[PDB]
This record gives sequence, structure tokens and C-alpha cells, in this order.
Amino acid sequence: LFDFDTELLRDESLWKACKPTAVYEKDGDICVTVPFQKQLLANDMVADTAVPREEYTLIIRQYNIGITRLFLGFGEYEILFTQDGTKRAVINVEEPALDRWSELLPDPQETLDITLYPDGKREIRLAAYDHFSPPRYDGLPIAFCKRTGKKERATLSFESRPDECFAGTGERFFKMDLSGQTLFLKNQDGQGVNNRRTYKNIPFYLSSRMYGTFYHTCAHSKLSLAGHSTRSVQFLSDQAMLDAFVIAGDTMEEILRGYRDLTGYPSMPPLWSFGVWMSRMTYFSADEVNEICDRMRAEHYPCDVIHLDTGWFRTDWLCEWKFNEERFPAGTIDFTYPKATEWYKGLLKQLLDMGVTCIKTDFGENIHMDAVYKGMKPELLNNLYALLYQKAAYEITKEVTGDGIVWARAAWAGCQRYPLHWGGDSCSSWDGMAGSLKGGLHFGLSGFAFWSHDVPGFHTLPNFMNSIVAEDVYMRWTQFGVFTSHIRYHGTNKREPWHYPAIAPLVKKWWKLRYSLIPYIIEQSKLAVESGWPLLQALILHHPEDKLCWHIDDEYYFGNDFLVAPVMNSENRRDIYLPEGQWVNFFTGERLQGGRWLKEVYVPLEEMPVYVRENAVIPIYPEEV
Repeated sequence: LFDFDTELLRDESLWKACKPTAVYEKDGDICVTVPFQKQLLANDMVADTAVPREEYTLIIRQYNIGITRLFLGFGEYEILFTQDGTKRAVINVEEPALDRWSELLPDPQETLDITLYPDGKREIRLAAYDHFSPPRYDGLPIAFCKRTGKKERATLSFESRPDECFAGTGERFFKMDLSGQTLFLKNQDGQGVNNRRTYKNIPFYLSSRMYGTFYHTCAHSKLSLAGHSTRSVQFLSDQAMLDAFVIAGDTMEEILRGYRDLTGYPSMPPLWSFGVWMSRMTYFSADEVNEICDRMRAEHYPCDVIHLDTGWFRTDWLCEWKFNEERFPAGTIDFTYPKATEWYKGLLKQLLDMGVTCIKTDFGENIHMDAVYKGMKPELLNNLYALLYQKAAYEITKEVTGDGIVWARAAWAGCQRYPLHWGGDSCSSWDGMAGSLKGGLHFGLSGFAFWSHDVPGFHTLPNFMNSIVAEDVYMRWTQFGVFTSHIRYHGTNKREPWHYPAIAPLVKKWWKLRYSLIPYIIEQSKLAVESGWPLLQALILHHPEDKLCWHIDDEYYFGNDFLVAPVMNSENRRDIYLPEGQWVNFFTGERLQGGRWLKEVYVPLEEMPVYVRENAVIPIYPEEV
């Protein structure tokens, strides 16, 4: 992960952390440890003694709600008791003796051993002994690198057990458990929803040992979640600055709730945002949209939003507000330039004055890395950009609208303040459906509340723009879509129901359901905006002590009372795991026993597997609209 070598003739060196040469407080009741960091002799791995060792201060800060902030500015930036003790950490009193009968191998170098007990009952400690013989280290608890005198690539590592499982890190399109994945925490255009290119990175993971870690960074980063070492969660930042928040909890919702405490809570999206969104890449004419609008109503298709994409300008994908020749209704922007921000806020201001109520803040995963911005260096602004980017259009939108709403595709830590964020460009296939769902689940487990996805998948295969969607996929995504925070029909080709007969009747009945459930969605979200919960919730948020659930990415909770296990098949059959509970089918009130498997269940095309708890009480609008 520390990398390094090409072909191993670069001015670069690694500086390992050692036993603290002093520990003290504070003076803010924040203990500060000064560990020596000595260079190693250029891989791998012996100590280089021609060069002295460099001390830096590890200041540790405890917080009112079971959070422990590890910090180490290096240069550059800026037993343990809780006045109640309640211990919170233990730096190691060494003397690791011993016995001795050789010989072949020398004593290992000294390492920085610390354990952390945020809630006084956790047990997350630094990977201070992840090595073989002294020449072979597959993990470093703390360490950094120099590149031609320039300091960089600081690394923090924790220990993990064999059976530990992880989640979060943003909208990661992989399975429930990420326990061999080394992640490039670096936002990218995914160009699909089934690979490692990731639209929304977040320096945050959850653990089955029931803690979280927020890495307060916005530099390009690596996060091996037991990927390289089978014993280590390893973080890497290019920045040479460690600021790690360690969040304990007794429920997963506690941990997420504290994450929000640190980085902001989501606002409540407006009521109109919860109705269905029709869209396409792209409409052009006004009469084009008018005909569609007028007919959904005529046909009684309960729809709330029409979106206008890459084609309401003079020329399609050529943005410039302006707004085409339909009459009535290159360079990156420097959001570190508190002026250009008012200018971009200026552009949105015209559009908002007209009647538009939301803005699609597409892109922002990449920036012109070969430019000079009026603030941070490109290598730092890039990931933070989705925050600044979406903050501006959110802020301005609220100033005019009175509503904080943004439709955003990129994200970083802090972007959960500004609802909402959609699943990207998924493939209209069962792989995009399942891949997309993975995304929303890790996204809900990364401090967000409101997540969406293009229905039914963004693009068809093969032939991005000209293939057929397949009613099969359509209907089963529409279902999945209804039971998600936001529902939006969008993509490369016609999305309107009347283009998919024989399903179009049902699609209409399934839009009528969406409106019959708006109240329930609102009440759950009104609770979400105030807590660590998401609308789309992995089963571990309710069942963290059930091992199966840490491996289910095909089922989920919608709100607090709804279990969703979607059919992502053409064969129209699937298996469903009911977790602990007395369960009731939402469409066929069938009392389902317990915490067991429903095997080879046939689901008709008209129906999705949906369950409520025996009892429960779920709002609904009993009248069409």
C-alpha cells in the first residue's frame, strides 16, 4: 500500500514509529504523546541509523459521546483516564521478554503500541506487531514517508480479528462485507455500477466489532479493510496528516449517529421530492415535455417531477444555463475562490428564479488537476470538491426555493448534509440492479439518509443508446424503486410507461402505491434527519449479532418497519431470509414464522417480497392524487 519503487530508484524513504519518548497532558485534557520516528534503510526492512530519528506529537482527544480522536500533524498542522476513569487508552510499558535461544533473527525494532477504549468497553488497538521476522512488516501502526525531503503518505493501522466484517466507505458497489478490499479513497466517474471505480468515496468504515472510524482527510487515500494484511485495517493518506475519529457504539445506529455529530446531519427534503421523477438523457423541446406531462395525468400516472438533462441548451451536452431556443419555460470552477462561488451561485440564481426547484449537480469527482486554485493544492481540493460543489448549489437553492435540495452524483465526507444523491449510471440489467443496491447500502452505512438510483438502470447493453430496456427488468426495478428514499426514471432511452405496454398498467398501480406510502416515508425520514438512520438500511442496522446479515446485500429495511427482498431475476424465483421477528407479508398478510430462510419462493411479476412486523402501524394516503 505504501508505494514506492519504480524501479526503486526514487528519492523516497519510510519512517517507522517507535516507543514514545514522552507522554503528557495537555493542556485541554487532551493527552499528547511524542513518539520517535526513525527512517528505514530503503526497503526492506532495516533501520537506517546514519539518519537521526524525528519526533512528532500524537495528541489524543476524548469526546462527550464515546469518540476518541487520534491526531498527528507531523510538521505541519493541528493509561488514560476520563476524569472518572473509565480508561480510554493504554500506551505500552514494554519489556517484551522473552527467553532467548537464538540467534538466527535479531530482536524486532521498537513499535508504537496503543489500545483505545472510546466507550471504555471497545478494544480497538494499533497494529503494532504486524510483522514476520524483523525484515518483513505487512503493517505499520503509525508511519510516514519522505519524497525528496517532502513529507507524505502517513499511515495509520488498527488490528482486526479473522471474522471481522466491514461496511460503508461511501457508495461502494461491493458485497455487504468488505474484508479483503483495499480501497482507493478517491472519487471517480464509475462508468457503470459494477466495478471499483466509485462515484462516492467516504473516509469511513463500520466494524462488526461495533465501532466506526472517520478519517478526517480529503487527500487521496488508501484504505485496506483487511485487504493486504488479513490482520489489519490500514489507512493511507498522501497528505502526511492523520486525524482519526474512533466512534464506539452499542448499535450500529449509534455509530452512524455520532458520525453525523461530527460532520453534519441531513436536512429534510421537501414534500414534492418524494413523488416520482420522470426524466431522460435527453429531452429538448418544451412541447416534447408538455406532451409527456399532459399524458401521464390524462392516463393518471401519479408523477411529481420532470427532469431536464444534457439538452436544454444551444447544443446538448454544452452547459451554460442560458436555456436553448424553446422560448419561455475546458476549465473547472474554483469553489475555493469565495467569489467564483458567488458567480456559480449567480448562474443557479437565474434558473431558480424561473421556477426550477432542484439542480442536478452532476460530476465533481474530477477536477483539472493541472491548474492553480485560490486555495488548497489540487491534490487536496479534488475529493473535498463534492462538498464545496454541492454546498453552493444547496445553499443558493434554499435561499430562493426555501428548500435545501440538490441532485448530486459525487460525494465526500460532509456531503450528507445536502440531500440527495443518486446511484450513478447503472446498467439496465440484474447486475446494475444488485450492484446499485450494494451501493445504497454502504451509502446508508456511510452517514447518508437519502439515496436514489436511475430506474430501471441508466443504460442498456450492448449499445448504450439504442438497445431495449426489457419489461422484465423494468417492473422489478420500479418495485425496488418505490421502496427507496427517492424514485427517478432516467436514462439513455425512453422511460415513459406507455413505451412498455403489458407492464404499463402495473407500473401505474405501483406509482399509486408510492403515493399511498409517502406519509410513511416522510415520518421515517423526519426521524432520519435527526439521527444516524438511513431510509435504505442494511439488515445489520437491526441485526448486528446475526452473522448471516453481515453477508446479505440483496435484502434491506425501508424505513423501520419494512423488509425488502427484491426479485432481481428473469426466472421470477428467489430465496428470502427472514431475520428474527414475527413477519407479515405486506400484500398478502401471511403470518411468517421467524428467523429462517424462504427457499425458492416464486414471486409473480406484479409483486415484490415485502414484510412488516406483526403489529406495526404504517401511514398512508387513502386517496388518489
